[PDB]
Amino acid sequence: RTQSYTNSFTRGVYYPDKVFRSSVLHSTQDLFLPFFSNVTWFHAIHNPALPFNDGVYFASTEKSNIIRGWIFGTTLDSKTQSLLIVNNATNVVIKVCEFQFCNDPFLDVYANNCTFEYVSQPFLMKNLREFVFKNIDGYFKIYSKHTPINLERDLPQGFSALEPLVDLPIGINITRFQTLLALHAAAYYVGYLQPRTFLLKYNENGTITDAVDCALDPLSETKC
Amino acid sequence: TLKSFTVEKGIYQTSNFRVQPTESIVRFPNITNLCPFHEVFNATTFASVYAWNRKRISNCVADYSVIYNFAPFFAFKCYGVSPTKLNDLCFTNVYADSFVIRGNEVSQIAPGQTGNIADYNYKLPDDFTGCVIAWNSNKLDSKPSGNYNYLYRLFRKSKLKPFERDISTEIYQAGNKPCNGVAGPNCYSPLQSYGFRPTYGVGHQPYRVVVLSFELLHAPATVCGPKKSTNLVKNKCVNFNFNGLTGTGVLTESNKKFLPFQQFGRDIADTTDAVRDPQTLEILDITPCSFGGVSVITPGTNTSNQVAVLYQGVNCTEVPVNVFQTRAGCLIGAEYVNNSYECDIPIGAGICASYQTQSQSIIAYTMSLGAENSVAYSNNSIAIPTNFTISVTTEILPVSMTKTSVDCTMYICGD
Amino acid sequence: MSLGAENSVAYSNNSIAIPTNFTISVTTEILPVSMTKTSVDCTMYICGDSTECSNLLLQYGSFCTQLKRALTGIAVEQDKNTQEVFAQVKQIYKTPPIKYFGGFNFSQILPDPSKPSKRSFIEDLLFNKVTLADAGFIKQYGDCLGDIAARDLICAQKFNGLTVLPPLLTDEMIAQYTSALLAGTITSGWTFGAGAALQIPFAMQMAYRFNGIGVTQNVLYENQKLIANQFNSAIGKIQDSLSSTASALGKLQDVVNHNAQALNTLVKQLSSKFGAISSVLNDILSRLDKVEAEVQIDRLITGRLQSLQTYVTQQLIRAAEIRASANLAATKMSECVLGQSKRVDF
Amino acid sequence: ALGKLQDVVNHNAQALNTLVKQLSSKFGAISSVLNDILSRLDKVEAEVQIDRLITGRLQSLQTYVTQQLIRAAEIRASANLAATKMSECVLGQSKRVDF
Amino acid sequence: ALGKLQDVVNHNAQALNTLVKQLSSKFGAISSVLNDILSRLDKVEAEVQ
Ligand SMILES: *[C@@H]1O[C@H](CO)[C@@H](O[C@@H]2O[C@H](CO)[C@@H](O)[C@H](O)[C@H]2NC(C)=O)[C@H](O)[C@H]1NC(C)=O
Ligand SMILES: *[C@@H]1O[C@H](CO)[C@@H](O[C@@H]2O[C@H](CO)[C@@H](O)[C@H](O)[C@H]2NC(C)=O)[C@H](O)[C@H]1NC(C)=O
Ligand SMILES: *[C@@H]1O[C@H](CO)[C@@H](O)[C@H](O)[C@H]1NC(C)=O
Ligand SMILES: *[C@@H]1O[C@H](CO)[C@@H](O)[C@H](O)[C@H]1NC(C)=O
Ligand SMILES: *[C@@H]1O[C@H](CO)[C@@H](O)[C@H](O)[C@H]1NC(C)=O
Ligand SMILES: *[C@@H]1O[C@H](CO)[C@@H](O)[C@H](O)[C@H]1NC(C)=O
Ligand SMILES: *[C@@H]1O[C@H](CO)[C@@H](O)[C@H](O)[C@H]1NC(C)=O
Ligand SMILES: *[C@@H]1O[C@H](CO)[C@@H](O)[C@H](O)[C@H]1NC(C)=O
Ligand SMILES: *[C@@H]1O[C@H](CO)[C@@H](O)[C@H](O)[C@H]1NC(C)=O
Ligand SMILES: *[C@@H]1O[C@H](CO)[C@@H](O)[C@H](O)[C@H]1NC(C)=O
Repeated sequence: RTQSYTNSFTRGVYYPDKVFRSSVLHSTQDLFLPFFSNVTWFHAIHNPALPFNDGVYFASTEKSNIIRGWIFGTTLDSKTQSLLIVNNATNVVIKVCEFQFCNDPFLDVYANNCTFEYVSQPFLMKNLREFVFKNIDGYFKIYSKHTPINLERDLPQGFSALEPLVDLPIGINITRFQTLLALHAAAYYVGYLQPRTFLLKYNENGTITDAVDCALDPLSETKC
Repeated sequence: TLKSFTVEKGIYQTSNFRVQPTESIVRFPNITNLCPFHEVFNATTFASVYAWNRKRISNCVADYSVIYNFAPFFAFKCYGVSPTKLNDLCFTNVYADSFVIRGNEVSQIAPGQTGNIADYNYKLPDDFTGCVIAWNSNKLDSKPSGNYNYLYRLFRKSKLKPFERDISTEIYQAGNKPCNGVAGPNCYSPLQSYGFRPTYGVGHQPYRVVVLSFELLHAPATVCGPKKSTNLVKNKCVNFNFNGLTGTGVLTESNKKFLPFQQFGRDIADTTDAVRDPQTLEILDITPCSFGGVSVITPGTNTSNQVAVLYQGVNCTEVPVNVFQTRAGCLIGAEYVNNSYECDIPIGAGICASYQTQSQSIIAYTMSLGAENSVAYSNNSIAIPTNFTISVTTEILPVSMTKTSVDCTMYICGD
Repeated sequence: MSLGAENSVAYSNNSIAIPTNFTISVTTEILPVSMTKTSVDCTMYICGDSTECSNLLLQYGSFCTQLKRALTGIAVEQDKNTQEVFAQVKQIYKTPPIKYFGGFNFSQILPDPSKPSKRSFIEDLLFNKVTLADAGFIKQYGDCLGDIAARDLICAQKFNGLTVLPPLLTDEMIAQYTSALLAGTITSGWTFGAGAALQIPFAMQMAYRFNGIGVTQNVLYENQKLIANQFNSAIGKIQDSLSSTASALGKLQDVVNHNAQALNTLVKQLSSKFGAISSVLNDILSRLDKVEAEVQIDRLITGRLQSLQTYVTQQLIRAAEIRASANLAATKMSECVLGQSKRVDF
Repeated sequence: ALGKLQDVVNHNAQALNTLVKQLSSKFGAISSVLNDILSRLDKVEAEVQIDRLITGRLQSLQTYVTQQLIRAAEIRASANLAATKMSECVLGQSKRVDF
Repeated sequence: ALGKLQDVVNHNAQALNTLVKQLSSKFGAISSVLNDILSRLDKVEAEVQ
């Protein structure tokens, strides 16, 4: 894999709570992605994993739309609730099971204890999709935002504030995680999420406008 | 207000006027099913302390007055809420963690607690808004050999995070012996079970501690129920019981763009400004109705007894719980006059009042700024006085107040 | 930093300097006189509508009675400041039909009946520059009833007991006081501050005000057109500065911002727990027991009473500062509007 | 005519009378008399209630001292004005108009 | 000869010294050093004191 390095810019913002506010300057302590972070590409032809540093920020610019999950756990091999977010064209299959996935889990186009079995609408559908995950206080959360991208080069300057998609009632300690393959040639991004604080702007309609990384610049700490 | 019996001529502030609420409305989501609060309490056995089970409860009648006699316990260790008014609330979800511990660490199940069994099997958050229901298990769980089914961890490389379950089996490596899978000497496993007897001591007899999560003021609410839902009105001062929120408002309709996940709304100071109706998804602003205060306009008590009443800054279409209307508000008991006198009692924004006979009545009028003058000015217009008036005008100035020394011990304590 | 200039005076045995020319400059000094007259109900702020919080606030004695007495004294003091600054005159004077006031253009400061208010051009620019918060002197409850656009800040101030009392002297009669003072200054001069108005042409009054600074009155009587055009160009410079260069109204816009941010801070302190479990009082009644609930209500009552006492003490210190500035403004109106002042840099 | 000095006397008298009346305030305690509290209560709980009354009367005394300090600043300003008027209206003739 | 400025300096110095010595006051708690309370009491009694 090739790890191209650029800036993550001002992405990864999610809704801290479901209280509808208008023209409110609100600040809070949450665990998420800071501004102007690093970027690790993974474009290749080809399974080593990545450490979970309290959150991952994702971005897929696949026009073919081939991604079927983000597997979490402790040792990644059928140990602590291996999450599978495999999606078909009719629904989504989100389950935690133990199917003994060892290495290279590629899915063709053509067991034990399973606590979760919930099936929802297909979330996955010049497009960009963000899937900020988080684990705080033994809770698991899924976020999603289908922002139509314009340039297929890198992360643009657009704002794609994440709405809370699915909140899980159970959680486990996460240390190792990776990204599922999709073959019969892709490119995605992985960010690191370190605790800093918001400074949120709400417009007249209540949508979340620009935020400020208070722990990034002296100017931004002055703003906060 | 003056705490006396003689009242001087002037305007005096008096306590505020408010519109009394007329009706009371209750709007709860239409949930009718039942959930097993009972069946998880008289069960055959509970889970282990390191493997505590968490179960999700939703879409059922939230009855907390029946768990008093579904379980033989002794009161609640509630933090954040209370069991007396628990059935009057309406929140998102409840989780009932349960485990069987020893007796001398029921006090160790608390927020911000450090101990052996506080951090190696089960840990609470720093701010836990729930109740820590606990009772003995001397009859249900007691064996002559010992309770070897329940397990507690003695050794861990790090303390637990709050509300997270660590289920595993391994070999602790505190010693230098590289057994790497042998439970012999110097690398003893943390799988050890405490044992009791029916004839054992009483001070730490085993317990059946059940906690409740009680997440509130967030998300759509689905564990509620034990009251009757009523109708809804608009533009009248009524009391509302929208989920858990209580207050007096008129419930107007506005145009606020709700996101599909949002169920509340606050403006500045944690005051709820817009509540989505739990039955039908729509707009419902919240606004307490009209208010202000009353100001009494009176002459002296020796002079008269009639009064004039101001209502502060409000159109007097609804006066109670002639009439002259200004920007300071309406006046009942005062009659407007088109003249201009040097005014005695200031009334509001621009208007004064006095006491004139033309039976005597309390008139009110716009403020006279003095007699209007049309003083001449041309190229040749000058006034030079031919006489004077040596006048003595008395000016009064305070200089010093009373020197007071306060004995702090005598005043506060009194010898 | 530069300390301003490395100038050296050219002293000698007998080194002198005398000016051969002047500059009639209209220096503009901006002074606060009265602040916003507020009043706190101590039932809608601390308690809102609860009987229990009122019954516990009854145990504290005469705290809010003293608070209401202090705020009533503050409001009466502000009305007294406005009356003793503006109403230096007993009779309202009117402008003559001729506006030729000795060649000095006074159309910018004398009022015109084109607008429905009896205000002036410079007064309109000065009101448009200072962004007033539009408090409860106008009955905004008709606007606060309908939820137009989003919720306003003044509606949130009003709904929590922080009502604003209107001034006794409205802007029209304050402008009438100002126009009477201007007409007495032009037509009567300084002689209306010692009884009744005594008429004088404006050239004579400007001459007799040149005589009060050690200058003979031939200076204007040979150069009336130059002084008149200098006054016109200086008041035009003031007009252009009010139109474009907004860098002079900082004192009064500051005073409005102190009052607005003080009421906003006192409103936003209702979201502070002060060690309680929550800052929503109705959820405290709905959640807790009896005894634990008046324990947390007593914690909120101590916190909000400390916030109200801090607000009242800061408003008392600010009222002392405003009263000192109003005594200075009344001394200026008594001394350098109703007469001529001989004090240097005053 | 003598409203200002009568106002000063009534201000100080009503301030001292309010400080006397504040002794009857409970401040959230079970009573308002120190001997009554020390007569019926225990040691630790009476220490709690006496600390509550101490906090209440200390807040009352701090309000009294702060109000007397603000009023003493006002009285000092009026006394500086009176000393100036003794200096230039009595001991001389002042050219300040409307003074 | 210079009494008022000495009063100003002494008032500021004694106000700061009073503020320093007010750290030693118990104010109804069990001690005056926060480290001893934080290493002597569990978090409920520690947060009360
Ligand atoms: C200026 O006014 C005084 C009164 O204020 C005039 O004194 C009066 O004079 C007439 C006749 O000269 C007497 O009948 C009155 O009794 C006087 N009045 C008083 C109060 O003593 C004085 O004459 C006036 N000056 C001029 C030049 O007319
Ligand atoms: C004294 O100063 C004034 C300006 O402060 C001078 O007035 C200007 O004179 C120039 C001469 O070229 C004119 O162009 C300007 O229009 C004048 N300004 C006005 C009328 O506002 C005045 O000339 C100076 N006195 C002397 C004797 O030179
Ligand atoms: C991203 O990380 C690489 C190495 O991990 C480093 O060379 C690069 O400077 C980083 N980019 C930043 C800090 O913007
Ligand atoms: C809010 O939403 C309305 C809906 O049509 C839109 O017209 C308006 O521009 C929006 N306001 C913004 C984006 O500030
Ligand atoms: C609640 O009422 C609404 C409107 O009458 C209805 O659509 C919905 O199905 C009801 N829910 C249940 C659980 O009956
Ligand atoms: C709980 O279950 C046991 C086992 O069936 C039963 O004997 C007991 O009566 C139940 N408790 C109650 C209160 O019904
Ligand atoms: C409130 O009073 C104003 C002025 O008298 C009037 O214009 C307005 O219509 C009134 N509002 C009502 C009657 O709702
Ligand atoms: C001064 O006298 C002249 C003489 O014609 C006249 O035109 C002018 O209006 C007079 N000015 C005033 C103020 O009366
Ligand atoms: C006057 O100034 C000159 C400097 O040129 C100096 O020499 C002289 O002593 C001065 N006069 C007196 C009386 O000091
Ligand atoms: C100056 O006065 C004339 C008439 O005397 C008037 O037409 C003109 O508008 C005035 N100048 C200004 C700037 O108002």
